[PDB]
Amino acid sequence: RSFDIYSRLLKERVIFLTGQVEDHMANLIVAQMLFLEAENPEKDIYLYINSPGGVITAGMSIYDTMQFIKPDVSTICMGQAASMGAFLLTAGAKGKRFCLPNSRVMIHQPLGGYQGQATDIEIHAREILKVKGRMNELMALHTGQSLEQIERDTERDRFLSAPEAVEYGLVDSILTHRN
Amino acid sequence: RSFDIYSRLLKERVIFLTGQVEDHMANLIVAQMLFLEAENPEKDIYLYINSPGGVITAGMSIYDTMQFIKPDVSTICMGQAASMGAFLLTAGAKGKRFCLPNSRVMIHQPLGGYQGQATDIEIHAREILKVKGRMNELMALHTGQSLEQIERDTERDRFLSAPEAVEYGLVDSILTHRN
Amino acid sequence: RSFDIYSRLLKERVIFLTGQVEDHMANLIVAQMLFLEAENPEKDIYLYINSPGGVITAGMSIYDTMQFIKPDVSTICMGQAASMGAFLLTAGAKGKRFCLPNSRVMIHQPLGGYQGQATDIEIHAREILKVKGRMNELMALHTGQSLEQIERDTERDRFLSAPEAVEYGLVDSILTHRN
Amino acid sequence: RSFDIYSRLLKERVIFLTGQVEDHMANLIVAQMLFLEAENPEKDIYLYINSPGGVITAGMSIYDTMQFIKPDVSTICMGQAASMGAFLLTAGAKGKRFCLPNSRVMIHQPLGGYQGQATDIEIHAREILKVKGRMNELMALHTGQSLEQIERDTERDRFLSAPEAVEYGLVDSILTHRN
Amino acid sequence: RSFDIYSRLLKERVIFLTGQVEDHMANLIVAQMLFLEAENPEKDIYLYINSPGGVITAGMSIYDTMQFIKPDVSTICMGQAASMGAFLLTAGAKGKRFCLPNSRVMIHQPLGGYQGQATDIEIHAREILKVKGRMNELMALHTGQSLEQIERDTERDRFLSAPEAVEYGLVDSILTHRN
Amino acid sequence: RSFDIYSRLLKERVIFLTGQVEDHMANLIVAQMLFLEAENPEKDIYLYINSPGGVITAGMSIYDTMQFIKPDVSTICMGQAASMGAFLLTAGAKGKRFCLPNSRVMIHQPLGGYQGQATDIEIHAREILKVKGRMNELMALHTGQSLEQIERDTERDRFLSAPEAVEYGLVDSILTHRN
Repeated sequence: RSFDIYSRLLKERVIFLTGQVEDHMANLIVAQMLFLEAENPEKDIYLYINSPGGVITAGMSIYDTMQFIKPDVSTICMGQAASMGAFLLTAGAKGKRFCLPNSRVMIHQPLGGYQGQATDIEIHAREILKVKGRMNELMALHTGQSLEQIERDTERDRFLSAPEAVEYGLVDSILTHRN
Repeated sequence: RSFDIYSRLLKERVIFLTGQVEDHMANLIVAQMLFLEAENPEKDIYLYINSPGGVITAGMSIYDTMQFIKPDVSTICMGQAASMGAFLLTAGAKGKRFCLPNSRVMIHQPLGGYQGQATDIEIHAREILKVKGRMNELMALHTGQSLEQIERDTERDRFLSAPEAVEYGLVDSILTHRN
Repeated sequence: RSFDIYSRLLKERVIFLTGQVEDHMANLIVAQMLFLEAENPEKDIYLYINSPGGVITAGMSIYDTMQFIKPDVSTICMGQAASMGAFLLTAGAKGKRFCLPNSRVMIHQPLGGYQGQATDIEIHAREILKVKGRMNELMALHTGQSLEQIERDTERDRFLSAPEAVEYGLVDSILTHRN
Repeated sequence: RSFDIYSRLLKERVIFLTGQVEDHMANLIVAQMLFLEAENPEKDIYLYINSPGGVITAGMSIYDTMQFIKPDVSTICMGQAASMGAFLLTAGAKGKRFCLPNSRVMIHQPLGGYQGQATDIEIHAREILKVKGRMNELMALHTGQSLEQIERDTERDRFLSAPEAVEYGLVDSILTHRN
Repeated sequence: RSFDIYSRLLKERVIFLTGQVEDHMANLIVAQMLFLEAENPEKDIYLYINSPGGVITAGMSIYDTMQFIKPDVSTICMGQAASMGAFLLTAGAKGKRFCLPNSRVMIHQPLGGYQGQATDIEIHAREILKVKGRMNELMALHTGQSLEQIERDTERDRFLSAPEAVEYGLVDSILTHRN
Repeated sequence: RSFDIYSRLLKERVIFLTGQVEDHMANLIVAQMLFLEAENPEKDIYLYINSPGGVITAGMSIYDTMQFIKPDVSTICMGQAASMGAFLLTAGAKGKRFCLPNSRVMIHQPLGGYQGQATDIEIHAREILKVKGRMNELMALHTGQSLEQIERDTERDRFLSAPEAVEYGLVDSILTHRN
């Protein structure tokens, strides 16, 4: 009886990624993902996305589980998919990634901040550059775009309307009307 | 006079570097150095030091005014001299860098931190790393140790009583009783 | 009687720009300059700089006084001259601007933050791009660089050594040892 | 003497209007004007201005004191003059109002707000509106522009470089070099 | 007389690098630079570049020749500057390098080949790797970019319009109209 | 004298572009172009064109040189001017471009080819397209035709006789008898 709306939508194999991406909320998407694999490792899974990004590693826990699990993971971004939100979005299974008409996307680069000794600082700094780069490769690969474009387009906050994210390979098309 | 105690002591060409180093206290110190040099380009200046360290750039505005002014600068560490404060101490006029018997010096590497994009984390990371290099050099200089000995013994916090101070090159001799 | 040490240095036509730039410290530095010009409109004036930057409107209060008064204004950098700090250091009389041996300079672009309606947001962004524009020109003027190279060089935090400072044409030479 | 640099410059008939505008800082300038008028009501009083604006009644106490006293009050703008600061800068004796080269101006409309019953909200709403009407009238009068061009440009924040400020008739000329 | 047209422009110190870069034409270009330095070692030398590149050692005799002669070699690119062409284009005197409005640059890595025993092949794959490293370094120096950035960017042919060349740091600006 | 007919007609400031456009013939044209401006930058230059086209870059080195030297460059098609011959023709000084009575002009898009890996084929196709656009823009720009109109007209070879050329905006008029 729509006792719990989301639990109910989990029976249509739909999952919601909303807001701040961080460990726990991420973990709750993983746990859903896995649960759906088992309930049926053959049917498609739905990941709706309206988020501004967040802690990356947490963000990556979702990503790897989207690949790891048997079923294809379709993604539909509504409202906004930014930074890490844009990533998991374009990480949907090819041909199954969407954008509602006025949703909007944003890309940019790994953000961070360490504090301590010079020695330690080079350590964590070298690390963020590696991640900055991997994230760029994994993005080059899901978008079909060169490492040059990503690198340039992601050095600074960059926005895309629904048409443009399609035109960029980020999502495959625009769902305008449930026909 | 005893109207203002730090003033009278100044007439003897004696300056105090107390507590943390930061732009303003450093500045007051730099003016006293400029002023005293203009009181007598040839008369040896005395600077006691009881500091736990502080802002590099700020300390470094003291050091450069130190190696710049016509006069010689004798430094007397007391209580303690740490980080930047160890630097300036072992940076006094060769042959006029002391320590009281129970004061203690402590050296180490530079501290720091930055928040922002990977790209900027980098700019700011290369810098402190450079800033680190120059620091080990001057230390290498004014002390006698090789760069290497310095580079190696500064990674971590290192304590030194006045004896070891001397045995290191930081201070030349150990005051005990005046005569 | 060498009461306020800064008064004493002021009688020596010497002026100190320490710390964050803001209307009041700036108002104080500007008043010092006028008074000095009044004392003797022909003699040089010395401006020591060790600032991390600050407010542009307040820094420009200084910039325009420097250029306004008859007395040439020699600038010397100890510790650091960053952002508006560096802009003022280079804003000195050509030929009389210096960098202590281990001071370090830093340049970048205008920073801002506004909150409001799209319409007002545009009046302000537009405005800061002009300020960013007029800024980069003044910088190209004082350093002998092309406007082209200035902007392209200030988009992100750029650090400069004293050697690089002089080489960039940001300061004519490095004050070394008294003479 | 120089034990107080602003008292000294005051003796040369210079008054500094710096920072936020408000009763006490305003009342000090009002007092310095009545003072300067007393030492001689013939020589021009010079009021520098580096303000972001502030309280309207507090600005109006300076405005009125200015027109009242006999000495022509000449205004010079440094850094910036926004809102009430733009208004005071222009209420300066015609022929004697200046902007330094890179000082930027800013006009807009009155800010305010009430809280309580409707009858009171109306009473104060009416009052701020009557205050707005006299302000544009005065601005019109002093800058010599149509009360409509003024009613118009003050609706939203509006920036003026030093030259446009001359074109607009806000100031009379630009001060560049002492000659 | 306009008997030989290039022999004529050579008197205006203009030198053309056209087509395939290979030992003999390269040697002709070097000889003109040496000859120009003999005539007047103070005056600049303009090198017009229109080339798809060519042999590395052939080009390096020009590179070093450029850096060795007293005159600053100013480089102007027309048509295109690819591979060894983009390289010599950027090795021109800092501040004096340009791209006609519609010239285009391409950068990439060394190309080569060997036939032989496994032991000979290893000496050669090692070597082309050392050449690879010096070019990236020399490219890093000359463009101002960082090593890894240059490496990362050259792995595959990269096109760059003149504006992108100016941004990237290969050339200093775009020549459009003689004035 | 008529020892070298081409050199002799160079004195009447005449230049011929005969045959396929390739780097070398292009260079000889650019150099004669620079040479003439150098002899007198005010008098017009006459570039006769009878070519079928050629290497785009080779052509552009010529284009940019035409727009760059001060001398105005009058273009005169004889026989025929297609592809890059068409482009350089309609690229001469507005008002000073012609067409002998029975000249024939042909226009169309870029030709090209590449062999290699999917990745590298992408980069090169991406490039001949950036070029096409730019080439079109420039055609629009010089014939005042709609940008879209040129895109259309240049999808497939389109022959234009002299009148049609004049009309299409490629050349201004037609020369039939030397009056």
